[PDB]
Amino acid sequence: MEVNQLGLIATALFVLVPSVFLIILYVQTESQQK
Amino acid sequence: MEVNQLGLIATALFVLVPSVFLIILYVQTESQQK
Amino acid sequence: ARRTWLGDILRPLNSEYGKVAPGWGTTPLMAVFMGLFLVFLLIILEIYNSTLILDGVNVSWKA
Amino acid sequence: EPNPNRQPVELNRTSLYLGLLLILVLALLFSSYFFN
Amino acid sequence: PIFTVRWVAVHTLAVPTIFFLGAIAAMQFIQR
Amino acid sequence: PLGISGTFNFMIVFQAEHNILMHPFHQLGVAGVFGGALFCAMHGSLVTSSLIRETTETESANYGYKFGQEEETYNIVAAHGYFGRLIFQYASFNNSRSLHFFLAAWPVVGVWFAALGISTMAFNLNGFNFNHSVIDAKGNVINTWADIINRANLGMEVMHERNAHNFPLDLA
Amino acid sequence: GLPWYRVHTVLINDPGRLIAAHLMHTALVAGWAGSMALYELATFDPSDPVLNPMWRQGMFVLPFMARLGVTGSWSGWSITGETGIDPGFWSFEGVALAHIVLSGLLFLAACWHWVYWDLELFRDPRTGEPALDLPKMFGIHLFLAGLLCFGFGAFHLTGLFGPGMWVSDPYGLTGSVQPVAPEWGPDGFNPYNPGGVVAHHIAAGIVGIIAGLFHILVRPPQRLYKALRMGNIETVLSSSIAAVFFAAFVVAGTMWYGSATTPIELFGPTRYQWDSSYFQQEINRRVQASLASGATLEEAWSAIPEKLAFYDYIGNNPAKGGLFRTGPMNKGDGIAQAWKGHAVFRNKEGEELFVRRMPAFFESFPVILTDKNGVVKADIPFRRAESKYSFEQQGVTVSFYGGELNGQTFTDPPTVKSYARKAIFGEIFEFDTETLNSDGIFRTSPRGWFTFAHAVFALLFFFGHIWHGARTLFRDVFSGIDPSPEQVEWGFYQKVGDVTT
Amino acid sequence: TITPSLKGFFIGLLSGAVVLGLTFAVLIAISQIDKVQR
Amino acid sequence: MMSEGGRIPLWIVATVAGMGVIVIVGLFFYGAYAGLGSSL
Amino acid sequence: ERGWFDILDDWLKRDRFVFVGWSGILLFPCAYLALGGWLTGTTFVTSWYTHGLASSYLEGCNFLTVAVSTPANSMGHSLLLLWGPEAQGDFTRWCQLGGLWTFIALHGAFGLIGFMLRQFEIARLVGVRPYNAIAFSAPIAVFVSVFLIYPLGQSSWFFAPSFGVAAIFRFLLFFQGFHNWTLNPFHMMGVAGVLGGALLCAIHGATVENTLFQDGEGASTFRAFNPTQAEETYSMVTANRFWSQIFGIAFSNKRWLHFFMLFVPVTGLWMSAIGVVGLALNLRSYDFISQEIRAAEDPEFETFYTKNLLLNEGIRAWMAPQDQPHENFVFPEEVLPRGNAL
Amino acid sequence: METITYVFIFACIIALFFFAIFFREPPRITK
Amino acid sequence: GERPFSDIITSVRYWVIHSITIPALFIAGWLFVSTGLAYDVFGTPRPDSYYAQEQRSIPLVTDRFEAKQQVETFLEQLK
Ligand code: CLA
Ligand code: CLA
Ligand code: CLA
Ligand code: CLA
Ligand code: CLA
Ligand SMILES: CC1=C(/C=C/C(C)=C/C=C/C(C)=C/C=C/C=C(C)/C=C/C=C(C)/C=C/C2=C(C)CCCC2(C)C)C(C)(C)CCC1
Ligand SMILES: CC1=C(/C=C/C(C)=C/C=C/C(C)=C/C=C/C=C(C)/C=C/C=C(C)/C=C/C2=C(C)CCCC2(C)C)C(C)(C)CCC1
Ligand SMILES: CC1=C(/C=C/C(C)=C/C=C/C(C)=C/C=C/C=C(C)/C=C/C=C(C)/C=C/C2=C(C)CCCC2(C)C)C(C)(C)CCC1
Ligand SMILES: CCCCCCCS[C@@H]1O[C@H](CO)[C@@H](O)[C@H](O)[C@H]1O
Ligand SMILES: [Ca+2]
Ligand SMILES: [Cl-]
Ligand SMILES: [Cl-]
Ligand SMILES: [Fe+2]
Ligand SMILES: [Mg+2]
Repeated sequence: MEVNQLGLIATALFVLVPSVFLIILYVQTESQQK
Repeated sequence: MEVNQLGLIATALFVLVPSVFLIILYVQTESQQK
Repeated sequence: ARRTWLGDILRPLNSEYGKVAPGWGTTPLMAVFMGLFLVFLLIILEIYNSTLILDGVNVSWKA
Repeated sequence: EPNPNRQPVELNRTSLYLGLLLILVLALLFSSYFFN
Repeated sequence: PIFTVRWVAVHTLAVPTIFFLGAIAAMQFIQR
Repeated sequence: PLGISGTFNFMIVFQAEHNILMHPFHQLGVAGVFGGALFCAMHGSLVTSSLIRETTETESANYGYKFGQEEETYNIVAAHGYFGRLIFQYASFNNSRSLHFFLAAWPVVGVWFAALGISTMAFNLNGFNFNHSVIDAKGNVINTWADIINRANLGMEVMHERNAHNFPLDLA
Repeated sequence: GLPWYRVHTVLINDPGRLIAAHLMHTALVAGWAGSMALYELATFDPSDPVLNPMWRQGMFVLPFMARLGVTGSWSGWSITGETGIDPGFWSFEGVALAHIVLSGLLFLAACWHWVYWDLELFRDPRTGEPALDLPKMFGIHLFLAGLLCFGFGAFHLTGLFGPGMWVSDPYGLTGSVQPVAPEWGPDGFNPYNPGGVVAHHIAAGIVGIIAGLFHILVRPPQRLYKALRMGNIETVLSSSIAAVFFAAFVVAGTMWYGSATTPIELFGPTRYQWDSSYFQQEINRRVQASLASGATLEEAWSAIPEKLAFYDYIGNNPAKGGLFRTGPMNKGDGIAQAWKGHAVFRNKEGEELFVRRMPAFFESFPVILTDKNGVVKADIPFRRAESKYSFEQQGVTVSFYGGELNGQTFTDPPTVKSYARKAIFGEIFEFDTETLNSDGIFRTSPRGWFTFAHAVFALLFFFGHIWHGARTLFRDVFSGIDPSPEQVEWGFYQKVGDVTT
Repeated sequence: TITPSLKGFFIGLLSGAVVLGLTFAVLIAISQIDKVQR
Repeated sequence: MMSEGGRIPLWIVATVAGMGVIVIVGLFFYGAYAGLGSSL
Repeated sequence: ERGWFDILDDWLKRDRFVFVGWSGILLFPCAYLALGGWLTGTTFVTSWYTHGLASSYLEGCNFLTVAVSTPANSMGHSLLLLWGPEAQGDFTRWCQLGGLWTFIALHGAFGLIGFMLRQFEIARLVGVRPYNAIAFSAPIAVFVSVFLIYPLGQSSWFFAPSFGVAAIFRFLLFFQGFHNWTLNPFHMMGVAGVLGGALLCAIHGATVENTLFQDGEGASTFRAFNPTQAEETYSMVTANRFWSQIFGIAFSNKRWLHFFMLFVPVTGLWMSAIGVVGLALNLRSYDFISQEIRAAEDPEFETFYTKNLLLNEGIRAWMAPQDQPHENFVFPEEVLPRGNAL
Repeated sequence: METITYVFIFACIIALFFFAIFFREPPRITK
Repeated sequence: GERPFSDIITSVRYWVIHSITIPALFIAGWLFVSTGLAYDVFGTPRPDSYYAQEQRSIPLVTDRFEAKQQVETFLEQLK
């Protein structure tokens, strides 16, 4: 199928950038003094 | 220039994935009871 | 620690940690197997390498 | 009851900077070959 | 005679070295 | 040129025009940078080998040194004990000042000679030329590896700046 | 806390979680295999095993499935080109699905083992400390390994209970999966003899069973237990990594040189077949035999199978690629369509001339034609002003025998020269360069990629062996050296590192 | 049949065994003479 | 012929040895220009 | 009462001028034979029958031009054992066939294994951590990939490096012309580690020598150090301040500094080895496809990348007939690529 | 797209130099 | 445990031994070349043994297993 060639990178970053934002915030919350 | 259409996604993920791994680790080190 | 049915069955197989035969035990026999292994590897290498050429052994796609 | 084999993990600031330098410089080197 | 590891080491190198240097010296007088 | 492939262009044309591989100052350069790298790895491994135990198993040993502490952080006697036995006793440094001087001097001198190689090939005093140096009883040339080098250099020579030369000799 | 490069050390003293990590690794590998196969099946064109076989298409797992007897698709085709087959469940798709399901079960098993790490099995009855009896584990695992090796050789490869393995003629024309009998004489050690693979597995399997029984029943000598630190699991990591880099070098080697386990219809021809003109010789043999039996030239060449001609072409040589030229071979020269036929070059005198072929080393190569005695008769000049051997001066023509162009003769010098440029690559093919937007630049086959990855990983695994061996043997000083100046200095001890001297 | 290269192989093996056998006999003999008191 | 060190001063050994080296290496250089390897 | 193995062990591990060890049993003979094989072949042995080359002092070569050359391409990857089927026990014929090449490669490989075992054995005896041995993995990776893996992927040992100064220079130029090896990012990482290592070597030795504490009255400052002193002989604090202010960053941790000195050149050599493993298969970074598509369509488009391939093409055409004599190349004058005039 | 990618990476590296120098972990004598 | 090289090499005993063995080995190596024996042990051509008088093609080995005979044959072709 003749898809937009930027579809892949747009989709990849759309997932990765905010997912990683959340993961960074979750992990440093867990590592805070129990 | 007729570059490989996967070169952009490859470079972006090459940068992003390990960099994010280090950022996760650094920020959760900083948030540890100092 | 948690006992289980399968864990109980397997117990004997993980019960002799640290146990040894006295001194050198079967080391000498092991040495001989190692030497024979070394010689076997040398033979298969030299056959592949055509350093050792044997009757009825044509090391080729073709016979 | 908790696993006593657990340990905290650390990456100090200098190691972050060293690491990001490694990653970005490797990307700067390899990206040409990726695009080809 | 009593030989040492050091003495053996020294002579495995030194002895051929001199022999070779004599060989090479002689080669400087070969003409085609 | 100020560029990665342009640097390689420079190097290849320089070989064609100066046979720099066969020049002893470039040879000293190589000894300086290979030697620099060998002694870098050497010194690093020797000091790392002999760090004094100051940390637990779950910690980086680097935490056993505090910036500005007075005491040395490794045992140079132990380092020397290892290296002196690796080669023989007197091949090893136990004066850290002599050691660090050598680490400075070896790559620095080598690289001075590399610089002077380029700076003297600049005035066309070029690498050793043993092209057809070996001749048989009749007069036939017996090639050596120098002559094979010379065939590679010719290829570079005849191809470079393919539109720039109108006359038979490349004189600069 | 732990630096990033040590995070996994938390498993050293935790057998249940180590198992969970191993299960997760195993789930990942099996998921990879299932995923890879499904992707290959989504991209593979099964319609031409002659000029578009798997190894032209960048297939990596498909040949491993074919090597052991999975040759069929549920959709009805086989890799040998058959229609109407029923492969049963064990088609390429069934194998993929089975690996995906395995992956999921392993994943669920990993979770269970992770949570229920504190099993009484993992503790020393006497000390209550986590304990694994590694010497006996080694016997158990070796014995199981022996059984499976034996069974694999005696049942699967023989066809006795299983499908056999891939075998072919010496020119890779008629490959298929067949039952293979063990070879028990010295030809069993011939890498190109598939019966030796069968006898290996039977014999090495029986030996693994016997030694595993030994290793189950007999304790290590105190001397070896101490020297090899057999209470330290990292000793096993060290020697297992060594065994694996040995195996990895071996498989890179037999992939590159060829063996009965690296058949050319699955992985492509080897570079040495081009080097030795192996296919050209057999082609010329056949053609000569036809001419001697009375054939015309047209008939002799027309009797050459297209598949045999295609092996005698450099775009199929695995030593003609590039590290960043990615994907299938079809992406470079194109999807091969048809043999054009054998080109015969002749000068104005009618003498037959031969194009000097490109050696694998050369990215480009001049066009030079010599008579049968090696004397140069024509070429394509670079400088023209002093040309003596031009196609135009020498009246060079080309005629084809066999293939698409059978019976045709070209005399227009640009055309004759274009075919001569193709002839440096061996036999001449028509390609579809449009379907994949092919760029004309050669790529390696799965033979090349496999060898590369395995030689590289084997070398890197040498570092891992050295590193873990050292950590095993110097565990006491891993955090640094003792905070006796007479043990490092000279003169004091007679024997190094011994205070009793 | 014992081909020329199999005889060659045996010559190579015997040679290596001799080199190793001589090396170890000599080293064992020397170490037994020349001993560390403790 | 005693085994005692110091009887032939180290400085003379080193001078004579070094002169020996200069001679042998100088002969090698002379040979670069005569006979084999001379290009003539 | 003590067993023979323990008695041999005692004797192997005696503190003597030249430490022996169990490792010595492998190292000494193999290292001696490798070095002695090289000296012997470069002094006395020709390359006429393998290469059509003179390669010994005896034939008139000098230190730069002598080599022990690889065997003829027709020998393939034969071990070329003295007692093997090629030489068949004949020492003279063995030399003429190139048997000293595999002699030296294989003894050199087993000798490198012995040297690294020695590094381990000594470290264990003296009680230091075995980083020096770990660092030596890099020379080993370079030797194995270049002298063994590389020719094993090619047609034969003929294409391995020959052991000699000029022969090695020829190997460099072959890799430029045929492999475009300078374009390879694995080579480039190797370059970075070797030049980076020489950088660290120089800068560290110079920094120590210029931040020394005054610990004596001499203008020559070497005497004012004692191996046993507890105190650092130079100021880490002043050195850190100097480099922080000159270069923006500085080491503050001495242990990290020394580990990094190991890491840099060791990692570089390992990365270069990987690239050579690719070149064994001709898996080069030879080209950039986008460059070639543009240049093919556009005869005014030129970069330093296309300029270098023209040099490579020269190298291959001009060197191949003498460098690969088994090919029997005859390239008529008219087919040789050449620019104008030259 | 390639030019953007190369300039982006380069720009990030320069940004890193700035943080590594001006926002380094400050060296402190344990005192 | 053993004497410093600097003691050994400054002693008369050392020089008495080595004033004879050093020249002896040097002269043995000289003669090894001057009598031509070096050529025959190693199989290195003399200046007059690279080519037969008229030919100009090199005696390259082309057959792995009778390379020994090929060399023997090339050597007979020099009259
Ligand atoms: C009749 C009984 C029988 C028969 C017919 C066979 C037949 C075979 N065996 Mg099996 N074997 C048997 C019994 C048998 N075996 C038994 C009882 C055991 C003991 C458990 C083994 C253990 C064994 C091993 C360990 C190997 C074989 C191999 C083979 C194959 C040799 C052909 C080949 O391709 O080698 C190719 C392999 C070699 C020529 C060996 C190379 C050795 C290297 C050079 C050692 C040095 C390695 C070092 C890491 C290299 C670093 C340097 C390098 C990078 C340059 C062939 C299938 C080999 C195989 O699997 O090949 C695919 C192999 O490695 N066998
Ligand atoms: C053993 C591993 C292996 C091998 C030999 C192959 C082989 C093949 N695959 Mg498969 N593959 C693999 C694993 C492998 N694959 C894995 C794990 C995946 C999931 C990602 C895939 C997914 C995949 C897809 C999606 C496709 C292939 C295709 C192919 C073919 C073309 C390969 C190619 O172009 O490579 C090109 C290889 C490179 C450009 C080399 C990369 C080198 C890296 C980037 C170096 C990094 C250096 C490092 C960062 C340095 C750090 C330094 C530091 C330590 C200091 C070939 C048959 C293609 C095909 O034709 O399918 C039909 C295809 O489309 N493969
Ligand atoms: C079966 C093989 C195997 C196993 C089980 C281990 C396991 C171990 N290693 Mg060893 N090692 C191996 C092979 C292996 N290694 C190899 C081949 C090398 C050379 C490359 C090493 C070199 C090595 C060093 C130098 C060190 C270890 C350390 C460790 C320990 C901590 C690992 C960790 O936390 O990393 C955590 C890793 C990460 C968080 C990220 C790694 C990211 C990598 C670099 C790139 C991504 C890889 C990709 C995801 C997976 C594809 C793999 C496939 C192609 C093989 C652990 C016991 C460390 C140690 O001893 O601790 C005390 C240590 O310092 N290993
Ligand atoms: C640089 C090479 C090298 C070095 C320094 C080491 C170092 C180490 N090894 Mg490893 N190893 C190596 C390569 C090496 N190894 C190779 C190639 C293999 C085969 C795959 C192994 C297999 C191995 C195992 C299985 C184990 C070690 C272990 C060890 C450790 C203890 C010492 C030891 O057992 O040495 C081993 C001795 C050698 C490598 C010397 C081998 C000398 C051979 C016998 C000479 C053969 C000559 C040959 C027949 C000539 C014919 C050639 C032919 C081509 C014609 C130490 C970390 C042990 C460990 O980690 O303990 C905690 C351990 O269990 N090694
Ligand atoms: C540790 C010392 C050591 C090692 C590891 C090597 C290793 C090697 N040598 Mg070197 N060598 C050495 C010391 C060593 N050598 C010394 C001291 C000398 C001078 C005497 C030589 C002189 C020499 C020559 C002249 C040549 C070699 C060659 C070789 C290679 C092939 C060896 C081989 O196939 O052996 C095979 C032998 C063994 C593997 C020994 C096996 C021992 C087993 C375990 C016991 C079997 C005994 C058995 C019961 C009795 C024999 C059976 C009977 C039928 C005869 C290999 C690289 C060859 C080479 O380099 O060619 C390119 C070659 O031509 N070596
Ligand atoms: C859960 C479950 C399930 C499901 C499952 C599944 C669905 C799975 C899947 C899985 C998968 C689907 C997986 C995958 C995997 C993959 C992987 C793991 C990959 C990897 C990769 C890598 C590692 C790479 C690397 C690289 C790169 C990237 C580049 C080049 C170089 C290299 C090669 C290195 C079921 C229902 C069954 C049931 C039970 C439960
Ligand atoms: C010791 C030593 C060494 C060695 C050295 C040497 C070997 C030296 C030599 C030296 C010498 C051997 C010197 C000489 C000198 C001389 C002189 C300085 C002279 C002068 C002269 C003159 C001035 C003259 C003049 C004249 C004229 C002008 C004219 C005519 C007359 C006459 C001749 C008089 C070494 C380094 C090893 C080490 C350390 C120590
Ligand atoms: C191969 C072989 C073998 C062995 C042999 C040997 C072991 C030999 C040795 C040899 C040797 C061991 C030789 C040596 C030589 C030496 C020389 C030839 C030297 C020279 C030197 C010089 C000339 C010096 C120079 C210089 C320098 C270096 C720097 C400073 C300055 C001067 C200039 C002084 C055997 C019988 C087992 C068997 C078969 C084969
Ligand atoms: C050098 C090869 C290494 C193999 C190690 C074998 C040493 S085993 C040998 O066995 C005897 C009987 O059990 C003991 O009495 C003796 O002390 C011991 O040296
Ligand atoms: Ca197109
Ligand atoms: Cl240019
Ligand atoms: Cl001009
Ligand atoms: Fe230092
Ligand atoms: Mg001369």
